[PDB]
Amino acid sequence: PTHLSVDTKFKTEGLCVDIPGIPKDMTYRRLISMMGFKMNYQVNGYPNMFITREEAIRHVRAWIGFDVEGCHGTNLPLQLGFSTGVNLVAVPTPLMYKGLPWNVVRIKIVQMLSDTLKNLSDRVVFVLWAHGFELTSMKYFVKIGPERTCCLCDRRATCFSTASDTYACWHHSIGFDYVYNPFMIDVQQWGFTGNLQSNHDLYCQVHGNAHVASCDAIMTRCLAVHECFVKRVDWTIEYPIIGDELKINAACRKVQHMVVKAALLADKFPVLHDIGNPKAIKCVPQADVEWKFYDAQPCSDKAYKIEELFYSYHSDKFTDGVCLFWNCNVDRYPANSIVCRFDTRVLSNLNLPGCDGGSLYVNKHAFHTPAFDKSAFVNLKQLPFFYYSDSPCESHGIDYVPLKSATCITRCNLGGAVCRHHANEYRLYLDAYNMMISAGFSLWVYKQFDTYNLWNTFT
Ligand SMILES: CN1CCN(C(=O)c2ccc(F)c(F)c2)CC1
Ligand SMILES: [Zn+2]
Ligand SMILES: [Zn+2]
Ligand SMILES: [Zn+2]
Repeated sequence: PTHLSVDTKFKTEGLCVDIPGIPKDMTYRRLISMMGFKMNYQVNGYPNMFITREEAIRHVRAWIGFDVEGCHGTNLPLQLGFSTGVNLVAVPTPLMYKGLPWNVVRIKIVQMLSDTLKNLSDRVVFVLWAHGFELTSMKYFVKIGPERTCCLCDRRATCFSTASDTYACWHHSIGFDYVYNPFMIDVQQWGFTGNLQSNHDLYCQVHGNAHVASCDAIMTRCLAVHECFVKRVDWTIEYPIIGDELKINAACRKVQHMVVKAALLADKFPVLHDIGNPKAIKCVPQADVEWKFYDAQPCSDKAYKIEELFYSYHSDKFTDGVCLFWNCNVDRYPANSIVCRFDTRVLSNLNLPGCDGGSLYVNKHAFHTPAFDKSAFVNLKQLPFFYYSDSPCESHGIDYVPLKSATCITRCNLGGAVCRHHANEYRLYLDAYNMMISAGFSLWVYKQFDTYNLWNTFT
């Protein structure tokens, strides 16, 4: 049990308005044949165009919702909608493109998928709420065969060109006209009562139905994300390295140590309530503070209500000392907090669009995060950048330009001249900090926080 068997049954009830008279009894093997594709008993890495829910989850980065709406098909033009917001009109002769023949529509489809996916995945997964026209339109822009490699590199082939008889990955497909060996999954096979809008609208109020094909495509991928990452959570699945994952995670650990250590030095709280990951470890092991842990897994649906995380009868007096919410998404943080909250609006290769304003952050594991809400931070302020160090000024062991900065909180800067060691360390920390902020993380602190209070930790 690795791939989806072609002899698995496919419910055809969702297809019978576009395809009247369709057999109730149907397998993937028969459906693929009906779509105009011949699989030829091929044992070459592509056993089925359709995939299991588990395989779709492992390839979430490849997901592109796809819907085809009859404009008037063979006699009628088709509207092709994608979860990128694109709408193309194909003639058989929110981006709305006028009616053009399939030979130019297919070139645009290869361009769009390659630009959307080259930095995310090695394939495309067409996410459907299948009614008929999308499955029968695939023959016009999809070619299938054995698994192949790119003509310009070692990556797997995702495109094909009839002009040159060659294959390409998403990075080298300029001028290619066919999508090669795409994958697909029909959300209607998952057991749903009612149409797409009624099921989507149960969990999401951000995507509307402007009665256009790309709207349905967006709603379909959104519903597929809710089922696989919001109401079902599997944090065991590992995902490939596609960007700055390692630098981002390292920066987050450095920033956490720095910020918490400085808060403990400046305000000397007697107790720290660490609320979040049940696997968390003391980020400042040398601090005198009474460190107390509270377990709460990452919320994927709605942000935690502070009343449920805290109240209902632990020091119990969460008002005493400071609360650390490191990636613990709550509706309204208490005033005595140190907070790291992922901004779901961030544009990046790690952050995929999610359900109800939320986003799916994929860095080693998939974490659907609830919508970023500025009101959660009303009792706090934005934590300003600063670098603090009590380590000795000693070079040991990269050229130099004298560093001058009001945010380099060290003994050497206090004594009017930053040493080479704290200047290298300051610049490295500033880079780690910028990496974290650019990845989408936002830092928030109690209003009494003042880096001026750190200078006296040097006597
Ligand atoms: C005389 N000491 C005792 C109390 N003290 C700490 O508790 C402390 C140590 C290291 C840290 F990183 C930190 F955040 C806090 C610093 C001053
Ligand atoms: Zn290539
Ligand atoms: Zn939605
Ligand atoms: Zn120094």
